[PDB]
Amino acid sequence: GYNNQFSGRASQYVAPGTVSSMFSPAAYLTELYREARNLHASDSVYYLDTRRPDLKSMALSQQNMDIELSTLSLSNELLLESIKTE
Amino acid sequence: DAEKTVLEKSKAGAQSRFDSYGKLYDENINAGENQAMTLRASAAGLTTAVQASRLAGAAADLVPNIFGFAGGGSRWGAIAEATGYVMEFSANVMNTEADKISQSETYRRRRQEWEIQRNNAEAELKQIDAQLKSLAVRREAAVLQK
Amino acid sequence: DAEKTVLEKSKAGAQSRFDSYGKLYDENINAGENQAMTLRASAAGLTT
Amino acid sequence: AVQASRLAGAAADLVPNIFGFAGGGSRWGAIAEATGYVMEFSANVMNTE
Amino acid sequence: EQNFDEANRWLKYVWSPSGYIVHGQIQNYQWNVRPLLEDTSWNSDPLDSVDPDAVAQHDPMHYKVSTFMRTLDLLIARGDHAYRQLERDTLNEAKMWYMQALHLLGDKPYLPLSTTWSDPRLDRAADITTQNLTDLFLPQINEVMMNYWQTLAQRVYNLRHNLSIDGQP
Amino acid sequence: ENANSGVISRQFFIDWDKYNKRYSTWAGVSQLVYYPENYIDPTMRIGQTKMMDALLQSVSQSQLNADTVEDAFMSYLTSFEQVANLKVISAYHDNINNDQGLTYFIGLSETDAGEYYWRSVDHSKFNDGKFAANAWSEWHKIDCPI
Amino acid sequence: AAAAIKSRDDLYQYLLIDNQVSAAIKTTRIAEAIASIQLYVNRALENVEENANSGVISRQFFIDWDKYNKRYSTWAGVSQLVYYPENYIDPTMRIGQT
Amino acid sequence: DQGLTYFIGLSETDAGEYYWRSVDHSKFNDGKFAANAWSEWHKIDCPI
Amino acid sequence: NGAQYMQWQSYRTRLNTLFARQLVARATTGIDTILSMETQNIQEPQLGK
Amino acid sequence: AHIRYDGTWNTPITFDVNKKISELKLEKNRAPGLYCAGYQGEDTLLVMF
Repeated sequence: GYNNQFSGRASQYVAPGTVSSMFSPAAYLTELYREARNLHASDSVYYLDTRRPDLKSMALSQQNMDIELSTLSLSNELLLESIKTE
Repeated sequence: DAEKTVLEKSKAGAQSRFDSYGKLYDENINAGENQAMTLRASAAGLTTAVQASRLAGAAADLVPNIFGFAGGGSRWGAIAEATGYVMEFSANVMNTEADKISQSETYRRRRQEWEIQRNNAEAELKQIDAQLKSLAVRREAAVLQK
Repeated sequence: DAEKTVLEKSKAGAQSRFDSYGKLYDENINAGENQAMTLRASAAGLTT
Repeated sequence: AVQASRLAGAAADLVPNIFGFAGGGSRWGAIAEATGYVMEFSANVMNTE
Repeated sequence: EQNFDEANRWLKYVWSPSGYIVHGQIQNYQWNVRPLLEDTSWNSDPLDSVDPDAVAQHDPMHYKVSTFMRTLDLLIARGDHAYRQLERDTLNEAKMWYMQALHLLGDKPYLPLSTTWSDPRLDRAADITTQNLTDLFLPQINEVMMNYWQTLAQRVYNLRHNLSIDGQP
Repeated sequence: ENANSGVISRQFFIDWDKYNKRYSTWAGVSQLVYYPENYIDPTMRIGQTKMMDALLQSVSQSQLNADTVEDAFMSYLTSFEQVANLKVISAYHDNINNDQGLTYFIGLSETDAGEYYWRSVDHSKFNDGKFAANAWSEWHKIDCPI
Repeated sequence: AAAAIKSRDDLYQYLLIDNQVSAAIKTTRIAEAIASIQLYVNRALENVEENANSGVISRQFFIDWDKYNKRYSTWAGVSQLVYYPENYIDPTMRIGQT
Repeated sequence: DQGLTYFIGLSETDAGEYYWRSVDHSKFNDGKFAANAWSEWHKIDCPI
Repeated sequence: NGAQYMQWQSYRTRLNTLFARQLVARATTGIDTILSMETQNIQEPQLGK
Repeated sequence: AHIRYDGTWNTPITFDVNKKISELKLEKNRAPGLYCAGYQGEDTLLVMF
């Protein structure tokens, strides 16, 4: 059948839409972040790591891809935790 | 009972619309419509024949045809004339062969509109039967009131 | 209940009309219609 | 009718039409020209019909 | 144009699972095109090109999949054409058409959801993949091929359960 | 205020507006690279020969029969045979050194009032003693008279 | 065990009988036998089963398979078109037409 | 005994038209050529 | 033998192909023979010595 | 001239025979005997006057 003749270009495939796939939006986040993290110098206030420090510590997980949290709660969590910081 | 007759009149009209549209769909292209397609497409196949004919006439024209104390007489422009004629015919054949495709797609869109009409008639026919079922319940309700 | 059946019959017909027309809209120009456009426009380029 | 007319003109054209100390003058290509014209008209008649 | 019988032979020219018979003798080869018959496994690296046809020309193992996929498309189209005719005899032709494409696809591959992928940090996944994504993200199975198994299994599910093709009982 | 000009010059930000700014476009590009078969359409293809474009629009119609497609294949085979029988006359090499550059060939079809086709090949793509298939270019008809 | 039957679909492919089918569907015995034979032949021709007799496959019946003999209606139409030409004779279109 | 025979025929016209016809000898048997062995005349497009 | 080729130093590359001139025999029996496997194994005459 | 796969005819290719006919001391207005054959194995047309 198909697998007995067209398999074996990869050692280990993964399911459509899983977090571990190279077409997943997590893979797009990582590939995009690699290039974006350098657009400004570290000392600049516009540096991404300075501007969004929690993004650099973001976990890549099926959890962070599946759970449709409210955005406004995430903006509150970010402003609240920085206010509790300052 | 008279209302029932009214509903079965509406059903017979819906059935005549449904089957007539189906008769237009199953035989979407008749023996005449496709005859035009074959005839129109046959005109598209003459481009290689005319191209060969004109090139042959051009080549056969360059040989001299006056002789004696006067020589020459051949048409040096014959090759450019033949290339012009074959290019002239190319636009005509591309027009004929495109109009064939446009007619094809016109018939295809017409058949799709017969799906819209046939499905509309089938749905109206189907809802009429349930209307009759409701009026049968209502009619025997009036019997129970009697 | 029979009137409900009548209304759901009318709904299925409306749905078949809506989706069929949407199927005509999203693929407005098929592979044949644009083929005629390309063929017709190719005749316009022979003037030079 | 047009096919006969063009073939007749082609055949009537191959005869020489200059004479004296200079000869010839006939159009050797006339038969290919007539075959081209009749093929040209064939597409037009298939379109009309 | 729903001329399935002529489409089967024309598509059978490039590739036919039944085989090829020449001068009454069955032929050993399976694919009729020499560069498809000879290219039996993908290149060590693909062509990097945003044209699917140049990359398939560089690795004509891809054209084999494209032919296989158009064979499945033909078989499913013939099954669906039989299915949309609801009499008893024709529905068994719909079943044998789908079964014909079913064994052609073969065993749907099992894919375990438990994997070695470690939920890594974006910083770390980026540093890992910064060299020179396959360093950390795995290739997924073709969603179109998966979709063929999904549509065939659902269609046979309807044929087994006396539904119609749209699921209407 | 000021992005790093070295980082902006990267291919990722050259491809930004076209592919990488939108996730769907990036995914489509990555699958089109890794899974060519999904996006391969036999109807239209880049670098398509003019006779295959004659073929597609000739066969593209509502009604297809065995005789119609057979005749279309015969016309296509006629075009292919005509473009394959032509012979090269002369050539020119675009570069001072034979190692790089392009070479342009001129070929005559087997017809009395000949048709001249020009073909170009690339020497840079040639390597390992074998010319790359994509290096060669298809023959192009020369419209002017020769 | 020589047949590596593991699942109910494997049993359907082997015994040529659909066991996962619901009781609603009813078919005649002869037609069901025809379906089983057609499935077996289709499995053999695609060499899904290990090795069909190459002499038997080379027979005209399996050359005509996809075209005529795989479907009962096509076979009946061919056999009547051979035995009853007048039914399928159309004066409008004819092979070898001048 | 075997093979085909190709014939050339001229129509009764001044600028003549030439038609080529082919017959099959294999189908010929019992002293009579089979009707289906003969082929219809085909017009020759080039000038002769 | 009919092969045209371009030569530079040790390297020779073919220019024309005699496939279409050998194909006519295959075409006499029609489409099923044009697309067959042995048709794709028509030989090219060798180029040079 | 020859037929094509689509059933059209290629352009006729001229061959100069004036020497060969002048070698045949023909009677006036007599057509030279023309002999044509295809050849077994070797692809040549034998043309003889």
